[PDB]
Amino acid sequence: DFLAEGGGVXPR
Amino acid sequence: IVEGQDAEVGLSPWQVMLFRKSPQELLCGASLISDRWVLTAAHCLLYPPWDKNFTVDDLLVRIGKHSRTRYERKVEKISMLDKIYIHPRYNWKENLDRDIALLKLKRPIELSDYIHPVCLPDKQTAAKLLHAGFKGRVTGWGNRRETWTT
Amino acid sequence: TFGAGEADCGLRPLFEKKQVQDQTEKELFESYIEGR
Amino acid sequence: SVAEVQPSVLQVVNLPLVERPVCKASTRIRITDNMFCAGYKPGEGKRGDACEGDSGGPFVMKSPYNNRWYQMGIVSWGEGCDRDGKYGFYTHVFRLKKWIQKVIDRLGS
Repeated sequence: DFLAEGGGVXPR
Repeated sequence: IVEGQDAEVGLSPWQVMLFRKSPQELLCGASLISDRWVLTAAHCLLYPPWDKNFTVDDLLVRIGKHSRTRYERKVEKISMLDKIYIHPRYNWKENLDRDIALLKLKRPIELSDYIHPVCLPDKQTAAKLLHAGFKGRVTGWGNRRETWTT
Repeated sequence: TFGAGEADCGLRPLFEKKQVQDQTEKELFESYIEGR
Repeated sequence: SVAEVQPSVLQVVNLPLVERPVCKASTRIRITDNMFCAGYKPGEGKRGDACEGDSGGPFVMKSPYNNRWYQMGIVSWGEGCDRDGKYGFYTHVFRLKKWIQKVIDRLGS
């Protein structure tokens, strides 16, 4: 889980 | 981009702007790798975690741009997409592996002083250029700082 | 594959084609030599 | 029209390639050969990183042999923007190149 480890896809 | 500077005009003729028809907004960056093919990240189009699944009729591609905001009359070429190709082994859940997608334009764009395709590496160049320590160049209309703001 | 796919690619009309260098292109060259 | 944070005109930044071990040690994520990281180390004083909105954009290198610009990566991800000890990640174009060939050359290459 990318999101769980703080990973961040690049506009919010 | 953080700690960058304003680009000279025509600096990155391969710079493409992925934009949404409705509502209108900057979606991502991309690169023209020929007059008909555009390269970008698979997550720019498909990212279920954020409920993102853009199809061909949601996006426009704006080539030849410098300014993020205004419509640049003489230089800018807006285009539509014929096809969309997301890498079949793209992994958005675990690690964002194979984060690559190709955008096929309705019809070939017309190159200019402001619109020119970049080269894709080849074995020899990859081997010679890809070394820790060696610098590369990034360009974009992204945010200047981490967000707690707009 | 080998170098140029388009033969014209990566050669910017306003720079490499006009023998003009951009402001920070030097930063890239400098990190080069054969240092890695 | 424009403000501060979102730039008015295209931005540029030259970043150094970071060695694979350092990239791996920098994150808890399962990095892959299909991606590389770049950016200055904390012991370097120089700052600079890609940030939200720069996604999909190119990471290019100018060849000192022939003078062509090659696209080496695609702005993929990172953990915030420009935090010391952190590095921006980029898709590995040369490694995914065979797939690029196959689809452009009509599902065969």
